[PDB]
Amino acid sequence: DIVLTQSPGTLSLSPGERATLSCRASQSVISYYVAWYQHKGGQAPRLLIYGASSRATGVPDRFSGSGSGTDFTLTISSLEPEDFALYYCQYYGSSPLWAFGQGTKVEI
Amino acid sequence: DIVLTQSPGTLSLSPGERATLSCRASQSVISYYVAWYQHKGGQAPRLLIYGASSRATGVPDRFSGSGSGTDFTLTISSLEPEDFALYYCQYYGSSPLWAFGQGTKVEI
Amino acid sequence: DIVLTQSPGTLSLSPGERATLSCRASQSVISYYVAWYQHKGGQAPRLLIYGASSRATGVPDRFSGSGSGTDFTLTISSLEPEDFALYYCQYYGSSPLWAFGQGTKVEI
Amino acid sequence: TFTWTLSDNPGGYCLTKWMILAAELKCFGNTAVAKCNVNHDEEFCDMLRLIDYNKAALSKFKPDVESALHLFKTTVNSLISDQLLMRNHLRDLMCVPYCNYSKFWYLEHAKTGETSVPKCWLVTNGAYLNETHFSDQIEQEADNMITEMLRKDYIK
Amino acid sequence: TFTWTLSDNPGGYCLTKWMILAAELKCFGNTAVAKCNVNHDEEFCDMLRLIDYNKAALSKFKPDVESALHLFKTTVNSLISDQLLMRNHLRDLMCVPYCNYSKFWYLEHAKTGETSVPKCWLVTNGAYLNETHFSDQIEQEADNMITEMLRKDYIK
Amino acid sequence: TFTWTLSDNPGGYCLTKWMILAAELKCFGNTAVAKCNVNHDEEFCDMLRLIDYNKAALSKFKPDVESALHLFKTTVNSLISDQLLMRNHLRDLMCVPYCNYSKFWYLEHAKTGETSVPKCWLVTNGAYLNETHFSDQIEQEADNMITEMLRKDYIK
Amino acid sequence: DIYKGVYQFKSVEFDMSHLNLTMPNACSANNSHHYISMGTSGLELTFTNDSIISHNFCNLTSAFNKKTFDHTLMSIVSSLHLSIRGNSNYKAVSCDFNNGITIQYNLTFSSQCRTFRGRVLDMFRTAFGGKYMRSCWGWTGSDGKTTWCSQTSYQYLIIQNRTWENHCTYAGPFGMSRILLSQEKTKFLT
Amino acid sequence: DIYKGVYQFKSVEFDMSHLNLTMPNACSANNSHHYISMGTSGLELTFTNDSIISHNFCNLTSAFNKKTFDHTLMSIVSSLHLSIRGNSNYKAVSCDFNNGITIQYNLTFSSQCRTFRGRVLDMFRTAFGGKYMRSCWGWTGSDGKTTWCSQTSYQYLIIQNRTWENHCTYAGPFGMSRILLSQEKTKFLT
Amino acid sequence: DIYKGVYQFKSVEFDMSHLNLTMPNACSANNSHHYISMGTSGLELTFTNDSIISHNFCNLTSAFNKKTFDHTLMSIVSSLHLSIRGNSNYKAVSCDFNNGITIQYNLTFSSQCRTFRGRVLDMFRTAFGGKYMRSCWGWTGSDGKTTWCSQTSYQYLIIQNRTWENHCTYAGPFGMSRILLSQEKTKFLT
Amino acid sequence: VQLVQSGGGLVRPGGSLRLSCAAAGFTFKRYSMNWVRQAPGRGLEWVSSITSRGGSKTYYADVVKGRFTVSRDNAKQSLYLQMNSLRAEDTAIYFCARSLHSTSQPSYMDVWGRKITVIVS
Amino acid sequence: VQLVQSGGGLVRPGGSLRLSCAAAGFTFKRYSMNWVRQAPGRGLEWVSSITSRGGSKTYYADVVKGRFTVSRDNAKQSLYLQMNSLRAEDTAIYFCARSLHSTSQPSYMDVWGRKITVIVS
Amino acid sequence: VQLVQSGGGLVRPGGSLRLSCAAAGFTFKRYSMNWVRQAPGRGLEWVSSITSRGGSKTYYADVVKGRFTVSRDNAKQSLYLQMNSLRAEDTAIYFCARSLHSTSQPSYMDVWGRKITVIVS
Ligand SMILES: *[C@@H]1O[C@H](CO)[C@@H](O[C@@H]2O[C@H](CO)[C@@H](O[C@@H]3O[C@H](CO)[C@@H](O)[C@H](O)[C@@H]3O)[C@H](O)[C@H]2NC(C)=O)[C@H](O)[C@H]1NC(C)=O
Ligand SMILES: *[C@@H]1O[C@H](CO)[C@@H](O[C@@H]2O[C@H](CO)[C@@H](O)[C@H](O)[C@H]2NC(C)=O)[C@H](O)[C@H]1NC(C)=O
Ligand SMILES: *[C@@H]1O[C@H](CO)[C@@H](O[C@@H]2O[C@H](CO)[C@@H](O)[C@H](O)[C@H]2NC(C)=O)[C@H](O)[C@H]1NC(C)=O
Ligand SMILES: *[C@@H]1O[C@H](CO)[C@@H](O[C@@H]2O[C@H](CO)[C@@H](O)[C@H](O)[C@H]2NC(C)=O)[C@H](O)[C@H]1NC(C)=O
Ligand SMILES: *[C@@H]1O[C@H](CO)[C@@H](O[C@@H]2O[C@H](CO)[C@@H](O)[C@H](O)[C@H]2NC(C)=O)[C@H](O)[C@H]1NC(C)=O
Ligand SMILES: *[C@@H]1O[C@H](CO)[C@@H](O[C@@H]2O[C@H](CO)[C@@H](O)[C@H](O)[C@H]2NC(C)=O)[C@H](O)[C@H]1NC(C)=O
Ligand SMILES: *[C@@H]1O[C@H](CO)[C@@H](O[C@@H]2O[C@H](CO)[C@@H](O)[C@H](O)[C@H]2NC(C)=O)[C@H](O)[C@H]1NC(C)=O
Ligand SMILES: *[C@@H]1O[C@H](CO)[C@@H](O[C@@H]2O[C@H](CO)[C@@H](O)[C@H](O)[C@H]2NC(C)=O)[C@H](O)[C@H]1NC(C)=O
Ligand SMILES: *[C@@H]1O[C@H](CO)[C@@H](O[C@@H]2O[C@H](CO)[C@@H](O)[C@H](O)[C@H]2NC(C)=O)[C@H](O)[C@H]1NC(C)=O
Ligand SMILES: *[C@@H]1O[C@H](CO)[C@@H](O[C@@H]2O[C@H](CO)[C@@H](O)[C@H](O)[C@H]2NC(C)=O)[C@H](O)[C@H]1NC(C)=O
Ligand SMILES: *[C@@H]1O[C@H](CO)[C@@H](O)[C@H](O)[C@H]1NC(C)=O
Ligand SMILES: *[C@@H]1O[C@H](CO)[C@@H](O)[C@H](O)[C@H]1NC(C)=O
Repeated sequence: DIVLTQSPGTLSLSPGERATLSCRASQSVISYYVAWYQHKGGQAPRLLIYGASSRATGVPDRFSGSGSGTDFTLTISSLEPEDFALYYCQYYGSSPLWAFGQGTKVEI
Repeated sequence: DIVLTQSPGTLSLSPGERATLSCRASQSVISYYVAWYQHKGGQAPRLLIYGASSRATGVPDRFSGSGSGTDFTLTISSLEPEDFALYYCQYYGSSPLWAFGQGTKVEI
Repeated sequence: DIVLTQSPGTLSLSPGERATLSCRASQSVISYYVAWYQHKGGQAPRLLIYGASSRATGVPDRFSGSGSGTDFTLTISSLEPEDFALYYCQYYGSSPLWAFGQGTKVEI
Repeated sequence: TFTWTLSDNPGGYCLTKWMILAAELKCFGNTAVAKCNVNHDEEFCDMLRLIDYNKAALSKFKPDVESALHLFKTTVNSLISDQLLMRNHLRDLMCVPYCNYSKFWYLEHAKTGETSVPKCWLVTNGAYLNETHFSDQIEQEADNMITEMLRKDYIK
Repeated sequence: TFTWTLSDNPGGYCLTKWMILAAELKCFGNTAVAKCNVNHDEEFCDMLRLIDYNKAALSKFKPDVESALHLFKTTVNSLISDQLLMRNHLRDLMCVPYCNYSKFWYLEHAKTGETSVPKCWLVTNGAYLNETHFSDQIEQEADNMITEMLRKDYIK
Repeated sequence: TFTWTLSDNPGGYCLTKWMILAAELKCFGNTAVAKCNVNHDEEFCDMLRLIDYNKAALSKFKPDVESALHLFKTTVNSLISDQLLMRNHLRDLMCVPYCNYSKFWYLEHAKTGETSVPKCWLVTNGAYLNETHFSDQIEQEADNMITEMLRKDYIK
Repeated sequence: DIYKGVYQFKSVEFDMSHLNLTMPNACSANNSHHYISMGTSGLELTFTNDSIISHNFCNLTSAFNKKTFDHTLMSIVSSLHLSIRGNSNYKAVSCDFNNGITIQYNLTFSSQCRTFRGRVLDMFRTAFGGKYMRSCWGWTGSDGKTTWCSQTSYQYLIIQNRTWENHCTYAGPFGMSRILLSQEKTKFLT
Repeated sequence: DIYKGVYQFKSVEFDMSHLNLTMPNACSANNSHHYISMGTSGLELTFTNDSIISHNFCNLTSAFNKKTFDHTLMSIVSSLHLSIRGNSNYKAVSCDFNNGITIQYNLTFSSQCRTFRGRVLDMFRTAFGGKYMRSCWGWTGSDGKTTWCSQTSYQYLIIQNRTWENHCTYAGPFGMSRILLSQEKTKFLT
Repeated sequence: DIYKGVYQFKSVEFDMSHLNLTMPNACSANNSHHYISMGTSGLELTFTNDSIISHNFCNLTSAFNKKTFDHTLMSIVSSLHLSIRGNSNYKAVSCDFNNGITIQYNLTFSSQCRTFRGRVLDMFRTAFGGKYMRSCWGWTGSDGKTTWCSQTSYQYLIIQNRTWENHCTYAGPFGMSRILLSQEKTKFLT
Repeated sequence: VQLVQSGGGLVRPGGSLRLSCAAAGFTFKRYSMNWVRQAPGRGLEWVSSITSRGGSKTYYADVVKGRFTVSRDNAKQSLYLQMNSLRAEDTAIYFCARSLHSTSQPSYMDVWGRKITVIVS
Repeated sequence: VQLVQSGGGLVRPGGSLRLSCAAAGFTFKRYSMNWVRQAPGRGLEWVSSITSRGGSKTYYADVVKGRFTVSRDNAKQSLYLQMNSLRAEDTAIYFCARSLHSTSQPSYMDVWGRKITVIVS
Repeated sequence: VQLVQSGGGLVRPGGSLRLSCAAAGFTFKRYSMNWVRQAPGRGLEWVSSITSRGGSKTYYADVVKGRFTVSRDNAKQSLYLQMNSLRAEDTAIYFCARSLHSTSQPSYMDVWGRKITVIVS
């Protein structure tokens, strides 16, 4: 199977700082099918960066996915008090059909 | 509105002589939609030229429309006894849909 | 009418020797519509060559149609004991619709 | 279906006496002509564009050969289907029935005037193929037009 | 009907404010866009291929004109229908209504949102034609939709 | 439906062992092959023309590389769709799933043998798009053929 | 308005100024000044009776090997010069690349379509259409015919750079697209 | 006759001798003589087997700068010369432009499709088809193959001008339509 | 598996090694070795820091007139050399035709896409695709953009003849097909 | 091709009757129809016009707008003119003509009917 | 592919019976089918030939033209030959063949039935 | 665009009830549906998926394979999940998503519903 490993597990950064997440897959992954979702408590997961580099609708400039064909990073231009939540990396294809990471928490 | 002015009002030329008419429009006119008609007594109007330069079916070589935008003409190579009638010019488009001239009469 | 003349009438060659047939037409003939058939007694006629140079299905390499647009031929690379039969040349078109030769016999 | 011509048969195109080899007047309905004004897989349609362009050029432009040749190479050459032109060259080099763009055969309805898209009369060995050489091919076109006319007739 | 775009209206293309001259949003359904992704006879479709290429080129490649021009000559010309380009040049030289690819007209269904393939608005003598100049052409296009939509309506 | 070959499956083309990577014999019905005669938007039909030309050239002309190359640059290039070649080059430069012409996928009816026009199996990152990456694209293709055969089946 | 009750007539017009960065543009202003632009780099095409270059020199042996050399614009100039019918006489084409692209065409007779002017106006006709420098069929009678070549009364045609500052209305890349077909289509054996 | 009872078989044959004013034409009277014409100007392509030009000179510097010079025909000659596969050797092409157009191709060997004769016949093949001067597949057996190039037993090929006098049956513009796509297609680096 | 019950999903993969006799082939071996082949004759394109040719000569006056001369391979080299933007600098291209084809492209910088390296890599991009020597859009952020030209770290590019011995998995004739579209599309006036 | 006229007569002001030009010998539903009249001592003037197919667009001259109604029925191949609330100025001879408005060919009226007389007093 | 013969027998001159070659295993309506006989001591000769997709065109040999009749029914996939007024010269063995006449394929008879014996005296 | 949740509740192991996400406001049959859950204290995990149009291909996670059943009805735009033999490990909040798999669009879940609660004890 394919496992998506998210490092570091948690981030403790002050508002206005710049953050960089990371998603790692066991196999070699087609970057066309890598998406990032922001999950914030009551709110349903919110798509941010589909295609590993393209922002979704109504996504600020801050969210900007990146990464080569093996490493899948997500960075924040200047993290704000409104974007403290759980960040997931997702892959489509392989086994299982939809692969989700263990999650990464960003806290003050 | 658009008005078509035909000058001179009447023509009196001997048979076998050229007869040049005119058709003036107050507007800027596309030459593609200017047609000339010959109306003679009980006969219904007969199309002579359309598109300002194209002879209709069964029209002798004598009839020859011409003229650029805003300055249209009609010439008869050698007028014969049977081509004494009222010559009209029209335009399609503008206001009204069909605009007719006042009519030029050719006599002896 | 068109007549297909096959010469020589009868072939008597030892096994393992080349046998060359000939088909002649009175008129000029399109080489695209000329076929050869092998007829062996009880068996129905078997197509060998079509288009005057194309081997059919299940036809060994031995059979080889040829010929220009006027003189048609048919050669056998090395005749075997089982290829002793009547060889016909055929043409489609002209009068009648299907033209057949008189038949060339190959014997021992 | 909208039909366009460079020059000016209601709804279709018509061919002139000095323009066909041995006929005073032959021409085709609206349904068949529109296909040539939208498609480029038929060789008959390349004739229509060359025919239509030549008629307009003669009437509007005074005769001149060095200027008409240049406009042919730069501009008018694009009116000939390149795939069809260079396929028949391959069929000619392989000595198989090809088209040299001279004779076209078509089926015309007895009464309604309905007409197929003419197909080229192929040549080989310097001779045209008899009508019986491709008789089953003609039978395809006849049944194609049964369905095509029955499609429009039933729908009303 | 599969639809492809070089860049990123469900099932069809949509036009942005900065690419439409005098509107905020005009764009078309799935049925009409598919025809531009399969055929090359309509002059409107050559515009969508140019708009689509430009949008993708700007987002993914940094600005550079020396290299964008070269890729245009070698590669992007294939996105423009060559036969249509030379035809309108022939219609321009003969002083008949031609198209410089700017304005297009179409019919939009009041309720269903169905949209015809836009047809070019034709210019002659340096002036656009009024809608009344090709009124009978519009009446013909409206009947094409009726048969096309009723064909799908009966079969359900 | 008229058929086209430069060489010698009833009504359609068939693929030999030495022109398929990992199958002894695979080929298609009459309906699918006939589309490649008229259509030029499918990368699969460019394979059919190249396969057909190579079969004819090998059987009729003795081997020679200087004269086969020169006929390719002059004559055979017209058998490859010019727009498709440059589109897939643009999809390559932008790193989106493009077609490198090797593998194609299609649907075959269980009993009747009806076969869709094969569509290219796209590649990216040096890897074929995996079977489930375009699952919804296959579903519409299956529904496309349901209507296509039902229309012929009902009218009989 | 409304056609057949359930359809309505509407129009779409494309603003082609945003295609400025990726694909070129060719348009004319006022029958005397014509503009070809790529991105922000453009060209001045002026029909004038005024001569800029007097010397008979067009050498590109040294112009190409200079620090100042625009590759984007020199591509257009090479494409335009290669679409001229026949072979261009260097007796009638002068050049100056000291302070940018500057080439001169005499176009002076020193029969109407068989001259150097008619050949040059063929290049102008393809790139810039037939909006200007042409006379229509029916201006001189219903049986009066017009020459193939576009005719001008001017003598000199000058090409110089300009920096694009909206000299014109954007027309699209179709002008330069038609030049590509006609490039060296009628070259001579030489 | 009549098919399905309500359709009848009929044929149309185009008299394309009226396309002579606008688009060119390429004919072949017999094996030795072939014709390319535009309007009333034409060219004479003879596979003559004896020489006409003996001097070893082909210069076009003087030819262009002459009062007598046909632009229509020299466009055709320049189109045909650049369709020859590879590079034409001036050791084998002689030219003369004192009065009209005459150029001679030597085509003598001094292994069959790789010679200068095979390259010239490739230009001949595209312009005039394989109607003459080719041997079909099925003449020397059912497995006998033919060469790629068309072969000639003659020695020289002369191109001369000739006013058109209906030397053939008009073939249409497709002869030079294929030539335009052959022009400089296989040109060497030089 | 099976879709809609009465249809099944299956795939066909073409093997293009049997097209070798009639149409050419284009390949890359690892990331730095690339092969263009026709039949059994082939070419080797190597991206190396190792210089093979040191003399400052690329002369073809004698190359054409030699005892041995491969016309099939010289056709490919001429086609490739004519797909380079602008004019090739003979200060940067060296050639040696003593025994086989050997041409050296220098590609030393002496700004990323406006150099001689960026022009040569445009010829490489068309023939051999964008599989190698390119960086995709989304590698340096969601707003980072990639250059137009393919970039290389190597200095020299060598083209040498090499008999085909199955160095590749055949890709088809599309590499040379895209080259013929771009041949002399941007060739300068000179 | 031929357009056959119909209708005609004289009526006092207020009373009115429809005109008819039942053309035959060609395809009616494709061509657009027009109405032209000529007052005594006056030149030709346009009256009405209805487009082809469904006849969605009907155009009128402002002089006769509001009381002149133009309509067609492609099923019977006939063109009418329901002209109401007549006036002494309306007394003239009326014509029916034929025209097609497309990009293919210019605009003209080529096939006309014969005179229809109307007297109002 | 297989053409299955039928019919046959003997009959005195004056009356006759039809022949049948009900082919099966392929598409009947696409192919044009012929009739070939061979008199004892004589070579192969053509008898009749009917085209496909309706059988509009039927050609007969002039020797037997007028009394023979070739017909096909694509519904049941069978080919007939309605002989009338047989003659002692017609004693021979009769064959049925399959052919397709188009641009793609050359002309040739491909799949044959087996011998059918006809005796008349 | 909007997916509307439904179903949910509390049930002991042995019996179960189906979930529903009756999406409305868009073309249901053109998009492939998904099911995603999140165990308390655990991250997001995939549950099921059914393709667009006919929904021939249904994919399950190996953990819950054999007792879950994903189905859809494009006729009335409703998505189901028939659960059988629930377990205390299945207690979580469940989501319904929307996705389309083709060449034009990269893979992503775009429009989600609201949580559906399921407690099993
Ligand atoms: C040449 O074309 C380019 C691109 O086609 C034009 O530049 C683009 O112009 C648009 C609209 O003016 C710019 O969009 C603007 O973006 C900013 C934020 O980025 C926002 O404040 C504005 O409301 C507007 O949306 C766009 O950024 C700009 N550049 C690009 C790369 O698209 C340019 O105007 C054209 N020049 C001429 C002389 O026509
Ligand atoms: C045409 O091109 C030349 C070459 O770039 C331009 O001449 C230069 O203009 C700049 C202005 O920034 C001066 O600083 C340079 O001294 C000029 N000469 C050179 C050799 O670079 C010229 O300006 C261009 N034409 C126009 C109208 O801008
Ligand atoms: C451009 O103009 C003409 C075109 O031939 C040439 O100069 C003329 O030469 C003729 C004959 O030698 C004289 O009658 C004229 O007076 C010359 N000048 C002009 C302005 O016509 C020459 O090719 C060019 N001359 C210049 C000054 O650029
Ligand atoms: C440029 O010069 C030419 C001729 O040198 C001018 O063309 C003349 O235009 C007038 C307009 O009234 C005509 O009557 C003449 O016949 C034309 N000359 C010739 C020789 O035919 C042209 O107008 C000049 N333009 C400018 C701006 O000075
Ligand atoms: C080929 O063209 C040349 C030049 O046009 C022709 O030779 C001229 O013929 C005319 C007849 O009108 C003579 O008066 C001239 O003296 C000839 N020479 C020149 C230099 O003009 C020649 O006749 C043409 N060839 C053929 C076969 O018609
Ligand atoms: C055409 O070419 C042939 C062969 O190249 C020429 O005849 C040869 O001339 C050379 C010149 O030195 C001699 O060495 C050969 O012996 C000649 N004969 C042969 C058979 O090769 C011939 O002269 C050329 N034709 C013309 C008109 O110059
Ligand atoms: C380049 O790719 C080719 C695959 O064809 C390989 O090059 C060969 O490498 C082997 C082992 O090092 C040598 O024995 C051969 O001589 C090489 N070929 C040639 C033509 O020199 C290899 O995979 C790659 N070479 C690299 C990366 O240096
Ligand atoms: C490739 O180009 C480089 C740089 O242009 C050449 O190396 C330079 O050669 C010149 C010759 O005068 C020297 O002045 C420089 O010092 C050299 N080095 C550099 C870094 O510029 C190199 O010679 C060329 N390649 C070959 C094979 O000659
Ligand atoms: C060929 O030489 C170039 C430079 O001369 C090498 O490119 C370098 O690659 C390293 C990777 O370790 C980079 O860190 C350097 O920055 C590159 N150089 C430059 C100037 O950018 C290339 O790797 C060499 N290749 C071989 C096989 O020796
Ligand atoms: C490139 O081609 C040349 C010449 O065709 C080859 O060099 C010849 O190789 C043969 C081997 O059979 C030697 O006998 C010759 O002496 C070589 N030289 C010549 C001038 O013929 C060379 O081998 C080819 N390159 C490769 C890599 O095979
Ligand atoms: C097309 O020509 C007309 C003629 O006036 C003009 O108004 C319009 O702007 C032109 N379009 C373009 C894009 O140049
Ligand atoms: C297409 O790319 C795949 C992925 O590497 C490769 O295996 C295949 O050979 C390529 N096809 C061709 C025709 O080059």
